[PDB]
Amino acid sequence: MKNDLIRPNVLSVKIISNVSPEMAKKLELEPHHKSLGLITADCDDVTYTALDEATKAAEVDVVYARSMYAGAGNASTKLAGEVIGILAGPSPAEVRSGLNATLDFIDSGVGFVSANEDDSICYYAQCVSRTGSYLSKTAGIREGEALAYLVAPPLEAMYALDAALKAADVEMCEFFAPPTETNFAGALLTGSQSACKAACDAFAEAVQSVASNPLGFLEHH
Amino acid sequence: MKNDLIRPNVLSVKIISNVSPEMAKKLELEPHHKSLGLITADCDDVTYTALDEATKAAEVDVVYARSMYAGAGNASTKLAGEVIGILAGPSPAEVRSGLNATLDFIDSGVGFVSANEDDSICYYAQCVSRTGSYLSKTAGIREGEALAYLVAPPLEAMYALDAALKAADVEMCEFFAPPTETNFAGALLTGSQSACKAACDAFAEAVQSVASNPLGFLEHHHHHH
Amino acid sequence: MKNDLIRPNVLSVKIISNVSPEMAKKLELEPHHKSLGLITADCDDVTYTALDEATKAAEVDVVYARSMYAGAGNASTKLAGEVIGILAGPSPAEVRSGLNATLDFIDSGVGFVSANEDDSICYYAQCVSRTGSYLSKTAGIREGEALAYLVAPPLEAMYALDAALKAADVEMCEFFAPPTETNFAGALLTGSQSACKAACDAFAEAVQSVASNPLGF
Ligand code: NA
Ligand code: NA
Ligand code: NA
Repeated sequence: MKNDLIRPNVLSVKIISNVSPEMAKKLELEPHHKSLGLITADCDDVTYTALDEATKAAEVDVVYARSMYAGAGNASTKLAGEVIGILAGPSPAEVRSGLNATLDFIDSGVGFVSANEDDSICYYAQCVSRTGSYLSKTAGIREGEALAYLVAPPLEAMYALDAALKAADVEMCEFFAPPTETNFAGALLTGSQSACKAACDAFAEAVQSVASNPLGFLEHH
Repeated sequence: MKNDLIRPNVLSVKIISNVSPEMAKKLELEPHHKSLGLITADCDDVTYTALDEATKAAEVDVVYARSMYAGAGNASTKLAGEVIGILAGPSPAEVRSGLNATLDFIDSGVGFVSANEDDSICYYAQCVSRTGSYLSKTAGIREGEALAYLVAPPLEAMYALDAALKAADVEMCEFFAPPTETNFAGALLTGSQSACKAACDAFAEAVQSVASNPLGFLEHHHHHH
Repeated sequence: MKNDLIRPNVLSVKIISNVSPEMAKKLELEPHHKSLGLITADCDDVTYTALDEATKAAEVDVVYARSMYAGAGNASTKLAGEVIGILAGPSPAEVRSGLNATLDFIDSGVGFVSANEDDSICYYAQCVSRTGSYLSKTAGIREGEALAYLVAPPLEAMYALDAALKAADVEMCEFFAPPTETNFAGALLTGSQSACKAACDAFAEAVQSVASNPLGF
């Protein structure tokens, strides 16, 4: 029902202890990337946020992070989910530490939230108070600056992004043009922690507004 | 069943007044674009045709038009359908007028056509007798010129496109290489109205022919294997 | 169940004779490509292997070969499957020969193998002893060289490629970065036929290992 958290789930986790040079080449790794941590889950944006959190907790870089076509509900195999993430670090111990931080964050209460009675519309509106080394780079901001991480289905996202931008003192960083692989859309916006939180609140409100009135457009503008 | 029209459905429609400069930039809008009309539906090519109609009815441009991966039957949320379209105009009034024209066209009786008993194969063979700004620009022809808008699943489409091109005095404008996001394929062909209709007729016939006998090759040529 | 072969199925086959100039141009055909053989199936990598085999069996080139988004189980129509392949040649006779060879190979016993009780995890580990003109190009290697053709779901594939590369003297020529259109991953590896076989065996074992213990790290 509306405002319920949709629980994200990790499906598989593995460590490669001493990456082969052939694999290092195709993943475009640097020489100090000796060990890899592999993870899949059924929620991509939560996992991306968690991978970024891991870079704050351990000496790991996010070296690979991609979503699956048509989302976790359409996975054809058990462990594909809708995301694969790869952390790289100097040793198995450090990669293990990073993976543990990733897992803890995924299970921490973050997640997409339902906008209606049967949870057929959902969105993500997460305030990242202090970015790690992954989301800061992707957003084009200094490490440690804040983001509003906003995701919703295509129309809801475009409508709600506009609402968030008008409501909150933030700047556009990365635009997720619809469709992403999972057929969602959204953006990373930056500003003060306060402004990012305001953007999240306005985004959530606007997505809920569309869910409650999906075809309505005739009112005075 | 075969030859049934598959009804297309609009899922969501909204307007953005005074688009933010941040969004205007990411959508690569013209400076005079001040308002946006957003629409989603469960059938992409009908919606694209409808958005083209909108550009004839009101002062709007189609500035965004994308299909969803694996089509409407695989949507994971209620309003995603398989298409998002965005109209841009100088005012909410114009965008409103454009959206109303889009909606009316989608519910005008157009749609994909079934090629078999359980509607598990379908195709689109629409003669656009008078293109608006959107499809004419997409096809590289003059506004008002005609198109054959031909869509089918990958193999049917390749087979039927060849049939359509042979049957009619038309020219290739845009090729939809398989897969599009929805795992279909096809093309926009241009020519006289009668030529575009002949291309549509031939395309439809060829798609139905494949649906009726997709593996006739096996008996005719793969015997004794 | 585990180690079961997942049968690959062909869904449609058609020929085009005297391809129209307009289609020839959009498909980037060569002047001698007058005829096309079209095929769809519910298993892309088996089909790609079969199309390559066809180039050794007939005077045909693989001119088009693409997978469908989200795989055959998510097809919205009956004949889309998860792959379309197009062979081109000088005559209907040659493209029919090429299609016949493609069909024979698809039915030869090759295919994805299940790694668990409900076949919810599967993989492809096929040694191609002698490449034809299609997989040699995609791999960026010399025609006639051997390949290991390795495919699995994303994490399993990354884990098992590591195991494969360590198991024998092979190079990774083409990386199928996750996701492919079907949400799988893997690679073409090359080396001696014996090394490629060793890589296939190591890949298969590693995928099975992950399936038996998905969360153990
Ligand atoms: Na603002
Ligand atoms: Na002609
Ligand atoms: Na599905």
